Amino acid sequence: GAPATVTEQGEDITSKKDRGVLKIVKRVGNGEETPMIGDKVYVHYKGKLSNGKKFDSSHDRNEPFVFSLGKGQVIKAWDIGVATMKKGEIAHLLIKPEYAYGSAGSLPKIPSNATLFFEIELLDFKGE
Ligand SMILES: COc1cc([C@@H](C(=O)N2CCCC[C@H]2C(=O)OCc2cnn(C)c2)C2CCCCC2)cc(OC)c1OC
Repeated sequence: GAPATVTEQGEDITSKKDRGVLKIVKRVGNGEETPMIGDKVYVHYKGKLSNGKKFDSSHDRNEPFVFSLGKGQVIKAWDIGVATMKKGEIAHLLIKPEYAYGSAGSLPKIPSNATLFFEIELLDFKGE
């Protein structure tokens, strides 16, 4: 399914080239502009453990998920990944534990050493 496709075909968008954050563009966005650190960003997303034991959606409250980019308000893989996206874009990310919740995890919700998968739609981004 979606996670395996990203494993075998996804682009490694880490600085370190450690395959910690892999990305496939599923729908192309508008213009050339991607968000800057500190930009207010607006998304819709679905996410899951790659196990599939826990699943999560902004769609399951009909209201976009909003955060300031590059401030570590979200896991590192999102600050990396959403920074590569254009307004209108839909992307898939597959994320190793080092760029998500690590060896500590986030119990009881996220186990130790969990791999995560997200589908993300970048709706909009606005300056600080
Ligand atoms: C551990 O707590 C939670 C985790 C999650 C889900 C998750 O991992 N994310 C949610 C969207 C942004 C990326 C990432 C994250 O940075 O989340 C921490 C967080 C949430 N709100 N803010 C501002 C930052 C998980 C959920 C299980 C399936 C895999 C993704 C969502 C949470 O609540 C909606 C959450 O509780 C706070």
